[PDB]
Amino acid sequence: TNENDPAKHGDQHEGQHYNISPQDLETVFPHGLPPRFVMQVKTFSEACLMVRKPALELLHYLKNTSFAYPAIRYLLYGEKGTGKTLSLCHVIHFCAKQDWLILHIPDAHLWVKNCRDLLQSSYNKQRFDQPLEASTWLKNFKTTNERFLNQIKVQEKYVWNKRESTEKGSPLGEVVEQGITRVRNATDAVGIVLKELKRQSSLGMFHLLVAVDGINALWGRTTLKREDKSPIAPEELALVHNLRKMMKNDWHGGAIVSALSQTGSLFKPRKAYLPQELLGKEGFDALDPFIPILVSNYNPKEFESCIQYYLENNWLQHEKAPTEEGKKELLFLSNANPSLLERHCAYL
Amino acid sequence: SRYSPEFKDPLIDKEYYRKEEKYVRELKKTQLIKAAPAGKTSSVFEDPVISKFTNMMMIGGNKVLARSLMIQTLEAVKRKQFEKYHAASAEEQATIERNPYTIFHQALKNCEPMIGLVPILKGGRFYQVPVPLPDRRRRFLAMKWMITECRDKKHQRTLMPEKLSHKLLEAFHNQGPVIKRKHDLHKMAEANRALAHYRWW
Amino acid sequence: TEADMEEYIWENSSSERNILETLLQMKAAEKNMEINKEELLGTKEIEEYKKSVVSLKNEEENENSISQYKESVKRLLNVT
Ligand SMILES: Nc1nc2c(ncn2[C@@H]2O[C@H](COP(=O)(O)OP(=O)(O)OP(=O)(O)O)[C@@H](O)[C@H]2O)c(=O)[nH]1
Repeated sequence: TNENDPAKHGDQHEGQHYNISPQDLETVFPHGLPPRFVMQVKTFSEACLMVRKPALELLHYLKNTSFAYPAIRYLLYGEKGTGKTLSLCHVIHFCAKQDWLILHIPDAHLWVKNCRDLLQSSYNKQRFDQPLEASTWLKNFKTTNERFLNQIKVQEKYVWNKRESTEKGSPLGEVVEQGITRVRNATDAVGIVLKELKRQSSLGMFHLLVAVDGINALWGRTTLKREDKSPIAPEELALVHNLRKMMKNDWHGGAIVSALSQTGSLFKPRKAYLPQELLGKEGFDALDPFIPILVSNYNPKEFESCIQYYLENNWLQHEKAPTEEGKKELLFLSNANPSLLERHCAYL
Repeated sequence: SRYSPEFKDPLIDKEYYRKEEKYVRELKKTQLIKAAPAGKTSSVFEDPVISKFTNMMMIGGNKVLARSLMIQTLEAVKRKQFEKYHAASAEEQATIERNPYTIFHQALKNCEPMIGLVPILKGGRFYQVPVPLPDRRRRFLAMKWMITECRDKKHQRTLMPEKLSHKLLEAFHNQGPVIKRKHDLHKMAEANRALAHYRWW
Repeated sequence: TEADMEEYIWENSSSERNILETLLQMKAAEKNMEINKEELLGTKEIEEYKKSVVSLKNEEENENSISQYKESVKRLLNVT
């Protein structure tokens, strides 16, 4: 049930649970969860994550990985309700313990859709602006990480419309504060710091890691429209174009991880979870090869271990449920689906 | 109506199925039987209380939304009880009850009044008179009163899940508008006592 | 163009990405051996990746096909 070694893991004991620290919650990943599960763990008041077979296999990949090889690309995909993104957060935890520069985004659905104010950029042309989300992710990355910002030492300058500029040998904490102070050019600040991360090709001072959730939103059309009642293409958006031009496998110093999510998929049908189906033709042309990782449903013993975890937490107040017929009907109606399992144990 | 009069409704308790009793069982075996409904199921996680609650809160035949909102409210009550447990000392946790199902049952059977007022005709004036009510009548009245005091235009902004969760936690120990108006109903009965003689049933 | 040719062909389309994906690793892993592109494409694992991409991208994909594609990428990039 419970595990005493949270950082290191093994295959021998599967379905185990390992506790984590509050500083690891608030510093490593304060954003990269669904708000449902965020509040769910807040109500837990006891942060314990479960081990997964594909998670351990991906960790084995990371353990057996050379950075002289090109930047490897991993894609997690489940059946719309598995633990793909939670295993991605587990990878984030492992790499943070490994002391790498991790940049993790909450979701790209929020980027491509639901912008309160879409703007002619001055740093470029033929490009809208995502200022609010830019500053949001900027302060998000600041909260995620500090010595890295202090020691980044950008070897290039950047002027600004605000009668100011930034010169060599300065830490990009100052551009982080720029974007947090004013949000208009925060999109340009983000699209510039992302390029600056790769501007250092050696990456000996740190090792770069990219973590993406809802990758399906990155490849696909937009719901936004132009004020003249005209559609908007995804590549026209500032952040979309920046990210697309940016993640290319050109830095070749580690790995990047992305996860699929159909719950927020737009212009796509229900009960569709195949990678090719989600990322489309343009996605396959963007990254023809990659490491697909199928995140299957819970195993039997892992399922019973999760039940025992809930019982130790006294999550199920229905005290006639801990019995053979109750468990049978429970996992029969659940079909080992983690999300509906969480829902059922929540409202039971 | 549709089903022939020969058909009868079956029961659901598999614990009652699996073993004069055998004589009535043989009579039922000889008799015919219709199809069971879609709402009721022999699973342990169901009861006619929540069945009636869903059927009452549902509107326009949106049973899926009704039950989703019901389970959302159950989760809300559960999280409130869990925060109570986490904040309370050990001795107070030993007393705090967390099961939202029992919380709901207690609130309902505390809100339920055992007497009502019936309008009776006298001359050219209708007068309210105290009358004992049946169990099903009291249950229906309490449920509808709870739901109608939960949903109201006074809290048009805040959301009905948390509204009714708070109302249930209030009525769990005889508090809230339902309880206060039940007390007012008892007062109205105490006022209209002497008119009891007007009832012939 | 590719939009007109609905059945892609392993002539230049995927080769554009494969040249980069191979040389970016050969510069370090191979120590600038400068192996010829046809000599690289004449190997067995590259043909297996070719036929995997064919079976996956041309017709309906399945769990076994996706597993074969995963193993193909793994054997090609020799990361294990
Ligand atoms: N404790 C624990 N819960 C898990 C694990 N894997 C899955 N779950 C449960 O399953 C739910 C789904 O996990 P997510 O990764 O957030 O779901 P998703 O990948 O966003 O799925 P979609 O976005 O709907 O496509 C979680 O909220 C958990 O309740 C696990 O490894 N440990």
